[PDB]
Amino acid sequence: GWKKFLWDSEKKEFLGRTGSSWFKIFLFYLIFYGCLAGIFIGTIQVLLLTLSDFEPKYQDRVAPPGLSHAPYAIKTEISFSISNPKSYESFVKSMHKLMDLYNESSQAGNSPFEDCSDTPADYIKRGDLDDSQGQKKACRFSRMWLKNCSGLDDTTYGYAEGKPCVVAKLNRIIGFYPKPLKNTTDLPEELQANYNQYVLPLRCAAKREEDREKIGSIEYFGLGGYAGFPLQYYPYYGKRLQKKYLQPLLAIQFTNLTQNMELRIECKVYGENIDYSEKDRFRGRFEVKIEVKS
Amino acid sequence: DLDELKKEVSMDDHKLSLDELHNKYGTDLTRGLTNARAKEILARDGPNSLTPPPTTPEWIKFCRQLFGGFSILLWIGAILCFLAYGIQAATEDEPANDNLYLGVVLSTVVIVTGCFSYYQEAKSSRIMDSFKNMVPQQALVIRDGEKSTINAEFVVAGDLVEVKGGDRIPADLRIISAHGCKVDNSSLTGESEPQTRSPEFSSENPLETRNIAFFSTNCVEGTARGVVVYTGDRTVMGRIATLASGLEVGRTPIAIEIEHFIHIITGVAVFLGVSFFILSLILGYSWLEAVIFLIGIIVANVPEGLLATVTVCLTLTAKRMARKNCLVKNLEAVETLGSTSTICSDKTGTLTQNRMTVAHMWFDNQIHEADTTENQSGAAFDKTSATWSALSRIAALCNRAVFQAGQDNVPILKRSVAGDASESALLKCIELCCGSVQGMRDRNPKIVEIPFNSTNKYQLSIHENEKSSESRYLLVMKGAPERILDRCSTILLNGAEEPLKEDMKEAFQNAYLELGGLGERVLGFCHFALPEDKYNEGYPFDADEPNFPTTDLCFVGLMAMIDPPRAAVPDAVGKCRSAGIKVIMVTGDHPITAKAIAKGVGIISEGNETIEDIAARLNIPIGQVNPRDAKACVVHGSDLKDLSTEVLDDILHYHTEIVFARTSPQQKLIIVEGCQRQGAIVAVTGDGVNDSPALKKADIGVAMGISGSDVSKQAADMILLDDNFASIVTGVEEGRLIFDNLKKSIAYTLTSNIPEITPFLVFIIGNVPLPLGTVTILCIDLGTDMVPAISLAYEQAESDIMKRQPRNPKTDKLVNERLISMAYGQIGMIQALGGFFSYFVILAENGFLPMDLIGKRVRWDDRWISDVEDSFGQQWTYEQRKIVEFTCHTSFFISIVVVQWADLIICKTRRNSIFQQGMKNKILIFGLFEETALAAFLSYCPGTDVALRMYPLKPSWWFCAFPYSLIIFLYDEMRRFIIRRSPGGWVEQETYY
Ligand SMILES: C=C(/C=C\C[C@@H](O)[C@@H](O)[C@H](O)C/C=C/C=C\[C@@H](O)C[C@@H]1O[C@H](C[C@@H](O)[C@H](O)C[C@H]2O[C@H]([C@H](O)[C@H](O)CC[C@H](O)/C=C/[C@H](C)[C@@H](O)C[C@]3(O)O[C@H](C[C@@H](O)CCCCCCC[C@@]45C[C@@H](C)C[C@@](C)(O4)[C@@H](C[C@@H](C)CCCCC[C@@H](O)[C@H](O)[C@H](O)[C@@H](O)[C@H](O)[C@H]4O[C@H](C[C@H](O)[C@H](O)/C(C)=C/[C@H](O)C[C@@H](C)[C@H](O)C(=O)N/C=C/C(=O)NCCCO)[C@H](O)[C@@H](O)[C@@H]4O)O5)[C@H](O)[C@@H](O)[C@H]3O)C[C@@H](O)[C@@H]2O)[C@@H](O)[C@H](O)[C@H]1O)CC[C@H](O)[C@@H](O)[C@H](O)[C@H](C)C[C@H]1O[C@H](/C=C\[C@@H](O)[C@H](O)C[C@@H]2C[C@@H]3C[C@H](O2)[C@@H](CC[C@H]2O[C@H](CN)C[C@H]2O)O3)[C@@H](O)[C@H](O)[C@H]1O
Ligand SMILES: *[C@@H]1O[C@H](CO[C@@H]2O[C@@H](C)[C@@H](O)[C@@H](O)[C@@H]2O)[C@@H](O[C@@H]2O[C@H](CO)[C@@H](O[C@@H]3O[C@H](CO[C@H]4O[C@H](CO)[C@@H](O)[C@H](O)[C@@H]4O)[C@@H](O)[C@H](O[C@H]4O[C@H](CO)[C@@H](O)[C@H](O)[C@@H]4O)[C@@H]3O)[C@H](O)[C@H]2NC(C)=O)[C@H](O)[C@H]1NC(C)=O
Ligand SMILES: CCCCCCCC/C=C\CCCCCCCC(=O)OC[C@H](COP(=O)(O)OCC[N+](C)(C)C)OC(=O)CCCCCCC/C=C\CCCCCCCC
Ligand SMILES: CCCCCCCC/C=C\CCCCCCCC(=O)OC[C@H](COP(=O)(O)OCC[N+](C)(C)C)OC(=O)CCCCCCC/C=C\CCCCCCCC
Ligand SMILES: CCCCCCCC/C=C\CCCCCCCC(=O)OC[C@H](COP(=O)(O)OCC[N+](C)(C)C)OC(=O)CCCCCCC/C=C\CCCCCCCC
Ligand SMILES: CCCCCCCC/C=C\CCCCCCCC(=O)OC[C@H](COP(=O)(O)OCC[N+](C)(C)C)OC(=O)CCCCCCC/C=C\CCCCCCCC
Ligand SMILES: CCCCCCCC/C=C\CCCCCCCC(=O)OC[C@H](COP(=O)(O)OCC[N+](C)(C)C)OC(=O)CCCCCCC/C=C\CCCCCCCC
Ligand SMILES: CCCCCCCC/C=C\CCCCCCCC(=O)OC[C@H](COP(=O)(O)OCC[N+](C)(C)C)OC(=O)CCCCCCC/C=C\CCCCCCCC
Ligand SMILES: *[C@@H]1O[C@H](CO)[C@@H](O[C@@H]2O[C@H](CO)[C@@H](O)[C@H](O)[C@H]2NC(C)=O)[C@H](O)[C@H]1NC(C)=O
Ligand SMILES: CC(C)CCC[C@@H](C)[C@H]1CC[C@H]2[C@@H]3CC=C4C[C@@H](O)CC[C@]4(C)[C@H]3CC[C@]12C
Ligand SMILES: [Mg+2]
Ligand SMILES: [Mg+2]
Repeated sequence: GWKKFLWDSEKKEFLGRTGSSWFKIFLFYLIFYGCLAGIFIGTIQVLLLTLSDFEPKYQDRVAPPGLSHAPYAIKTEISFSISNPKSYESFVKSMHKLMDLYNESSQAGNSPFEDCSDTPADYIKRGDLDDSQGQKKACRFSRMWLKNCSGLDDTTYGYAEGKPCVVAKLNRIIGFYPKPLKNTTDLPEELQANYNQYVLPLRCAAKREEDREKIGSIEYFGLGGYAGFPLQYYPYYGKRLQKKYLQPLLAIQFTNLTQNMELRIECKVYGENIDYSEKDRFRGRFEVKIEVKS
Repeated sequence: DLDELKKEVSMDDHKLSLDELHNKYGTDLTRGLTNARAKEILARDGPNSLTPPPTTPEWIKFCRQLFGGFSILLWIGAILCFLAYGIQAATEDEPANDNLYLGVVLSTVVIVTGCFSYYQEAKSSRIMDSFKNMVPQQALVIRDGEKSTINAEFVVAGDLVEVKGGDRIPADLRIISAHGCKVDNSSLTGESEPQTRSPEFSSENPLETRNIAFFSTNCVEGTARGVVVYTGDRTVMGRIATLASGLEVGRTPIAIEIEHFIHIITGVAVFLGVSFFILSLILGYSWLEAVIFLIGIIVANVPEGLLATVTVCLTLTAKRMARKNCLVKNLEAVETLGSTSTICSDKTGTLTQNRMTVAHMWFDNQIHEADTTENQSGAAFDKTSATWSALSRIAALCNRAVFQAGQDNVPILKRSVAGDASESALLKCIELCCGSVQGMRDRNPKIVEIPFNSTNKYQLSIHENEKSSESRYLLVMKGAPERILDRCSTILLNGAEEPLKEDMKEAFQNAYLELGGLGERVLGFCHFALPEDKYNEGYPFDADEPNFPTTDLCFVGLMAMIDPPRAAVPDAVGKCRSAGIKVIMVTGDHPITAKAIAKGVGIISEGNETIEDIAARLNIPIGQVNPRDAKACVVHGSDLKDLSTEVLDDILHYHTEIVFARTSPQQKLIIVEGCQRQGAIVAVTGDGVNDSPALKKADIGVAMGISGSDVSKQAADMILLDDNFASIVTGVEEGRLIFDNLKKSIAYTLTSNIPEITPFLVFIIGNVPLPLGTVTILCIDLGTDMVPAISLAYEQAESDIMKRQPRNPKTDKLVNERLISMAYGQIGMIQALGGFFSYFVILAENGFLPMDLIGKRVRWDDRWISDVEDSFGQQWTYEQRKIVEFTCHTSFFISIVVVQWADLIICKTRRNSIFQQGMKNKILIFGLFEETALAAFLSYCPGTDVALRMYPLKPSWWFCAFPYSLIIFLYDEMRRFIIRRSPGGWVEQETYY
């Protein structure tokens, strides 16, 4: 049994069959699997032909847009000691990774970065979503616009003396036009002042009513000095038609933050085609837990 | 409980005297024992009652079923699942729950299967109890010289016991004085006729001597006395029942096929794991994560619906059997009949009816045959001659037995008749084709009768003649044909009378040897008209002197009789032989009768010959002929006692038609074992207590329901509540039919495996988002698959099943490599490719092309990356990409159902084509329809994305699996085509299950 089913020497069999059997079976499986592979490949090529290169066929799963942030906090918590320098390194490395893409050296020449209004403006349509007029042109976004959080003056960006910054960003969507709320009698309290139509407002607050007092002065930095995103950087034409495209950014400094205590800060964008979700805590708004323990 | 001392053949103290007997146990032959002494012994050794069986509680029989079949594979699966939930729970407060569900589900599949199998085994036990009836009985013992009737449980060894025709022998007695006493030794020894019990000794074998009465036997006619020699469990049938209880069950064939199935399934589990272990190490992973990967692949190779599907499969065939009155106590004993290849049967009570019936009749120099079948479905014997009428008058008058009061309801053959078995058989035949004997008897008043004499060897009587024109006297007499032949000189031919010349005397001799050679007992009937001139109507013929002419009578004709076989016995034996089943007769009856019944039922085909037959046909000694020229052999029990193991092997190896006669119960077991030592399945069919040890050791015991004993009924596995023998043929057919279907259902439930594990393998090796979730596999594993798999049992035959030879156990298994090559190798592969197609389509239509998916898993699963760029440059949050992955799981599950359509159709038939067999199975059609309705329901009901996580699909995605299905259908169709045109070719020895 044990030995014979492994190798007998009269019928010259190994495991059960002879050499010609193992060959017939191996050849059959090779031809069979080869045909299977060729069929799967053909059915995948016709799929590459069905879709378009400048536009995803379905855009219903990404609307409205989200709201991400740098730094990269795990569990949405930013906790660091003002003494130990090896505490906020994981944060700075991220912040830096994000801002390192807005370097002026990258934005140079006429293409594909054209100079746009230094003050918020309206939309800009560079035609349709075609290859007719080549690669489109995107507006330039300078680092310096963000005044105290730019890594150009205080590389750390604030984490060094108990005053952190948070660079907020709106998720890039193809053909998405941001629509801010109008001046009618119905509008939140906050939004009334500085109604710059061409600016999409972003405003942070405290999750709980108690924490209000423990949160100090939220100082927003942005294009034109407003707390929002200029409508001129829209819409987005997609990677293929707009490589080297930069999305606006908004810096937020949480000055006067109480020491040794977990503070829940919820930031929220406002606008018509903006809707929040009780399940996705990053759709339109975002939450951050800050605790500058020193 | 020494078995070797119980396996030995019975010994005794029969060859003794009445003085030696009374001197050994202590007892007055004329006064019996004293009451004080009787109680001293009653308390000294125990009541004369057999021990009750070893009982068992119901929670016990439920634990047995919980730790059985493959409930072990699943018990560990459950334990492992809850272990992972424990560790995952105490390690993090946010762990996935694919394990608390996977475990409660797995566990339910085991608890539910146990409840169903249980309910079945209890259903059969209740109907088994409603048959165990026990009306108390009491014996007649003589103590201090007085007769008293005491409970059967108070009889001891030594007292005097008297019996009377109609009562039961209480314990093993030693007859001391008898008065024409006869006993029925059919259940214990197997003797169809009543053996007379005489105080004298006759044979060295205790079962053959007449000076010993036995336990559970009954005294038919006469009265007798005797000293109790054996009492309680120490009796003959007590040692036999003790042997039955102290034997094993065996191991069913179906249980061995399932065990081999688990063997292969685990083989492939450790193979896929050690291989993906070396492969993962070749890719850069550490030893802890790689070890956990080997665990997940082994757990995926577990068919959970295979247990519930197999259980329901087996359960369906048992109901078809219960509709025709064939009840099985266990659940797997339903398949053993189909795999049987050697049926060992019993004669008395199983092959026969254990009741005497008039078989052949002689009259008008012509043999006439009568119907000897239970339901009277045959040929009449021409009731138009006057001779037959005179015969009816002779037998109906010269007979003293009468039906038992109150039988006006039962049929003419099954009613109770008080008297000998010969007068009863004659009374039944006359009452059958001559109407009411009670009026035939009152129509002619019996004047004087001279009872049967040991010297006269005849029974005669005179009665008045009902002829209103003839007031003479009629005289009738019956007896042995030789004695009656010496008392006649005329013959009633066609009505008229004729002389007894040697021509008809020789025709009578040949008729006597014809009915005698048939194993039947013949009797002669004659009558005569007494002259009213020499014996007027007033003269009284007192039974003292020669008042009737002994000679010069008128012989009318002979009347034979014998116990006939059951209606469907010859046809069933022929059907079994046609299917290649060796029929071997094993009975404890006289060989002269066993050989005749064997030739009459088909065991000894007409034409075959024994060594003695050849020696008789040639007129030479028996030691000269060669035993190889004899196909059939009659092995006597006395000779069987002195035979080696090899000799029995040669007896079964060289003789095709074997008949074991005069074999004791202990010997019956040796014969069954002699059949099994060589490699095959055995089915023993019996009824009495002598059959108890044979039914237990046989692969499957078949006990009679009405004519069977309680011990053999409790030790058997299948019961025939209607005592019909054709059920055996039905069983051997169903046993095969339900086998080929299990093959189909297993290949079906195994094909769906591959498309269930490949996604995870490409996930860990290729780094792509998870294609098939766990709650979806559960939905296919216990949803879609089941109804269809259950329906595959209702498939009819393809070719004649009652025409192929029995399956070889050492080579044709239930799950071979030819199946694995199909399910795991060819069909499952195509199904997996179709699933991966619908997947890529869903992700490409929303934005993730196939080039950007490789290498994304690490960031696709991060809960803190709210900006994942797709092939077009769009930014997707975490929950948004997860919704798409879930919709890909829903479409993957639907693709599985689509390919399962063609798999259920190619699994419907093994060889034949669909355009031949046909889609006449309504259950399969219902399975497909329900299988589709369930998938649509799980994908479009409000609230599934919160409970089960299945999102709605767009109508264009449901058509991504259709081409793969069509291809599966075309491939399997051409596969089944080359097998038909090319028998024995590559496609057959490579893909023919
Ligand atoms: C509960 C479960 C298990 C895990 C659950 C898990 O999740 C959770 O419970 C968590 O655990 C919770 C536990 C928490 C525990 C504690 C926490 O509370 C507490 C917290 O934990 C936190 C951490 C936590 O956050 C963590 O992160 C959690 C995660 O953990 C896992 C991590 O990833 C990872 O493990 C981290 C662990 C740790 O880091 C590991 C350390 C190492 C061990 C070790 O190194 C460390 C260290 O050294 O150990 C030392 C101790 C030593 O004595 C030990 C002795 C070492 C022995 C050495 C011999 C090795 C060995 C062994 C031989 C046999 C073979 C051999 C080859 O290797 C041979 C070779 C020799 C010669 C090698 C010799 C090397 C010597 C090495 C040693 O000496 C030491 O390393 C050395 O001493 C070191 O000190 C030293 O530094 C050394 O460094 C170097 C050494 C190297 O590094 C090393 O050697 C390397 C690299 C080896 C490499 O392999 C080599 C390669 C390169 C390669 O060779 C190579 O070159 N190839 C080159 C190829 C090449 O060129 N090719 C060129 C090509 C040219 O063509 C150096 O070289 C050396 O010299 C040097 O010496 O010898 C000592 O202590 C220290 O030293 C220590 O540091 C991962 C998880 O566990 C967990 O998430 C902490 O941060 C925190 O602080 C703490 O508080 C059950 C699982 C479930 O059942 C299952 O469902 C599961 O859930 C899924 C599977 C999940 C998956 O799927 C998910 C999604 C869905 C799933 O859920 C679905 O369910 C899937 C399902 C599954 C199935 C199927 C299907 O789908 C579905 C269907 C089923 C249903 O359907 C069915 C029907 N069909 C029915 C039903 O069944 O069910 C996914 O979401 C999942 O992600 C996914 O996974
Ligand atoms: C985008 O801009 C980044 C900053 O650009 C600088 O400022 C702008 C406004 C211009 O003036 C431009 O010309 C400037 O360079 C740019 O990153 C910068 O890259 C340089 C080159 O590697 C880095 O200089 C090196 O500094 C280290 C020590 O750095 C310390 O501070 C940083 C934070 O600033 C920490 O992250 C580090 O851990 C350290 O604590 C020096 O050790 C290193 O020495 C090398 O050079 C000296 C000569 O000076 C040689 O003797 C040595 O052998 C070494 O070769 C460099 O001096 C600079 O730190 C870095 N800035 C930041 C903030 O990280 C970035 O690369 C640009 N990206 C793109 C895509 O254009
Ligand atoms: C990300 C990638 C995805 C990966 C997915 C992988 C999915 C896995 C799919 C299939 C699993 C395959 C595992 C092997 C299955 C073999 C089946 C097997 O073991 O069944 C058992 C049979 C017994 O059958 P029986 O009942 O008739 O025995 C009767 C014996 N009596 C009667 C004498 C007692 O035993 C036998 O067949 C004998 C054993 C033969 C073993 C052959 C091993 C071949 C395995 C790999 C070959 C690879 C080579 C590749 C290179 C080719 C050259 C180019
Ligand atoms: C591009 C898409 C790819 C899809 C691939 C998957 C396909 C799988 C699904 C369906 C495949 C259908 C195959 C059709 C086969 C028809 C065969 C047939 O017709 O053979 C004729 C038989 C033979 O008769 P005979 O000569 O033996 O009779 C003797 C009568 N005597 C005895 C009286 C003389 O006749 C009979 O069987 C009797 C009549 C039976 C009539 C059956 C009609 C029902 C057929 C299919 C049901 C639909 C299932 C749909 C599932 C989707 C759910 C949403
Ligand atoms: C011959 C015999 C024929 C018999 C045929 C019988 C067929 C029976 C056919 C239909 C009955 C099915 C059960 C009905 C379930 C109704 C559930 C329902 O009406 O839910 C409505 C609400 C949804 O509300 P919303 O939109 O505001 O939620 C917003 C949630 N946000 C916003 C957080 C995402 O539900 C919720 O909230 C909570 C959802 C609760 C989940 C219940 C689903 C049950 C799960 C598995 C059982 C299915 C097993 C398959 C059985 C197959 C049998 C053939
Ligand atoms: C004969 C043919 C049979 C065909 C039937 C198909 C067989 C099915 C086989 C396996 C499927 C069972 C798997 C059980 C899954 C339970 C999932 C569960 O517990 O998820 C927990 C979720 C929590 O979700 P979250 O964290 O996102 O909530 C966030 C809420 N925030 C954010 C608003 C706070 O809670 C909820 O969904 C709340 C609603 C609870 C819904 C319970 C539904 C139970 C469904 C089936 C169990 C009964 C099946 C028995 C039939 C066996 C057939 C053999
Ligand atoms: C034995 C195997 C049986 C297999 C049966 C499979 C049945 C499949 C059932 C339905 C197919 C899916 C429905 C397709 C719907 C696509 C909708 C769509 O949006 O489509 C658009 C694309 C064209 O995009 P474009 O970029 O070129 O436009 C350029 C426009 N400009 C020039 C203005 C720039 O359309 C396309 O790709 C269309 C290309 C589709 C080619 C596949 C043909 C499939 C073959 C037969 C279908 C079954 C019908 C006959 C039934 C027989 C029953 C026995
Ligand atoms: C998306 C999924 C797509 C899947 C499509 C799959 C298509 C691939 C189908 C078949 C390709 C495999 C062909 C392999 C040919 C080499 C095999 C070989 O070397 O074989 C040698 C033998 C000759 O040796 P012997 O028997 O004389 O020696 C006796 C030796 N002793 C004793 C061992 C028996 O060959 C023979 O017997 C002849 C047997 C040849 C095998 C016929 C199998 C045909 C099966 C399917 C074709 C139908 C495709 C329909 C698709 C429609 C698409 C719409
Ligand atoms: C920043 O917060 C501090 C409190 O932490 C404010 O200063 C306090 O003002 C109260 C009077 O309202 C004094 O009693 C405390 O002594 C002050 N504390 C300190 C540390 O100065 C301060 O006004 C806040 N400034 C801003 C711009 O929000
Ligand atoms: C019935 C079976 C055997 C036919 C299988 C046909 C195979 C060989 C055919 C079907 C579709 C074909 C592919 C279709 C498109 C392309 C893209 C091109 O830039 C390179 C060749 C490539 C990749 C083809 C290679 C060959 C291919 C995979
Ligand atoms: Mg019997
Ligand atoms: Mg048994």
